[PDB]
Amino acid sequence: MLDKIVIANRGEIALRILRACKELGIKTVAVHSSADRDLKHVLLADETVCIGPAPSVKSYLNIPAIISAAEITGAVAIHPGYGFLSENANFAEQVERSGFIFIGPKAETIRLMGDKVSAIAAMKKAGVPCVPGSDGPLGDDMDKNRAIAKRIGYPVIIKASGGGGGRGMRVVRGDAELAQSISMTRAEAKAAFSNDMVYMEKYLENPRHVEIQVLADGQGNAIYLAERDCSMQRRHQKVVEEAPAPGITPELRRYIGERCAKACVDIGYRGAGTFEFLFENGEFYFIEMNTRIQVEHPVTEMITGVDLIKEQLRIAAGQPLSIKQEEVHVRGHAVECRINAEDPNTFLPSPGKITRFHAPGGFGVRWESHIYAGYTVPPYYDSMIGKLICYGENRDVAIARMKNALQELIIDGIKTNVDLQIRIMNDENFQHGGTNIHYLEKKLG
Ligand SMILES: Nc1ncc(C(=O)N(Cc2ccccc2)Cc2ccccc2)o1
Ligand SMILES: [Cl-]
Repeated sequence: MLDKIVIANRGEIALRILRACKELGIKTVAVHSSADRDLKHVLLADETVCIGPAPSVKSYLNIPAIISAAEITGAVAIHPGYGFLSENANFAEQVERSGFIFIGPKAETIRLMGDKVSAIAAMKKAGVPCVPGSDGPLGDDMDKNRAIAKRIGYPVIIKASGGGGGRGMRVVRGDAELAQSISMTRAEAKAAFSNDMVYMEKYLENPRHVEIQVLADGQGNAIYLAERDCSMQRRHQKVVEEAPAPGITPELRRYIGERCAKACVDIGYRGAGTFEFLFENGEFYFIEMNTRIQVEHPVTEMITGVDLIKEQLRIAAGQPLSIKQEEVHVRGHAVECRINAEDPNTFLPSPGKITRFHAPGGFGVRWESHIYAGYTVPPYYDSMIGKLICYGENRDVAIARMKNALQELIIDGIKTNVDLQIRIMNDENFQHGGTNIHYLEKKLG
């Protein structure tokens, strides 16, 4: 087992990782900004290192500082969590070049998945179903581009290769808008990603967002751990996630899961990863892969019993997966509600000091958060301050438990989305299940 690791993150995920480390007897180093001295996981860590002032650029994105902290403490590995540097291939490369273990895939794999065009080509080659599309970057020849659009059939969508997570894309419904749409997506991609490469896909009007969790070790084992529906979202920000995905049969699960695990083997994948699909009219279409552990991982843990962070750490130490595919069984149902410090009317971040706090409890209730009474939510970081995950023997029990748990949750002193989450749990279409990626925005409007 890894002797000591740096937790190169903050907030709830840093605490999640610290818990996994403690369970495994791994020493912890909490690197933190000067604004984050009183984070729960910082206070629980074996060693702490202040790596910079509040703004992320000089702390949680500060590569030299994070690597120096690993050097000075005698740490052997760095877990990037999610966000920040978790999908930064150059960081992963520098970490490994510096002699430390990066808890993630090989840097080349991170780079591959960060290049949406090359990722699609790799997945398509491996036998994973992808969205009908250009199968390559679009050039400047608008006769050729119209031809590609005709072949796919309108509506189409132009996406940035260096983009992802719903960012850097626009829908085109005919020839008249194609040139300008490509031109604009390209300009925006160059500005945001210093990469003006773009591609085309068939636009799917009302899909669900369904993603498959995988784990792969360095011994050649690769497994899938069912799926998550993350369709309840607002402006490419997930709000509620659940597992398994309603209406997905064990036969479909098996079909798509096996293809994802096959692709892992083909590409030499290692660690945790997520294959994102659009799911419409009973069909899966791969859009992108994430190499990090994600915010929504806990719902998968609840329905499979696999501790995904512990598996990450085991894999990095050179241990094989703790479970075989024939041992993975979907049992019950789990729902996650993200808890955000945000104003209900503007949806802008609402930082400040928490004056009263109470967490829910009971059977099937899991609360993932660093917050406590008297804790100040800083303005410098993301608005998500916690995750409430409820598990049941079925979806209706999970939802019932979530409603009860949301009613117990007290967070005074700041504005939160608890009321919104209660409305979602009480929503009759959500209660039916299978609502699409556009539902929440329509409901709110
Ligand atoms: N081929 C294709 N059709 C649609 C999409 C898409 O990626 N998105 C982005 C997205 C996916 C999942 C959750 C939230 C957003 C759907 C989309 C794209 C552009 C405008 C509205 C929705 O891709
Ligand atoms: Cl994530």
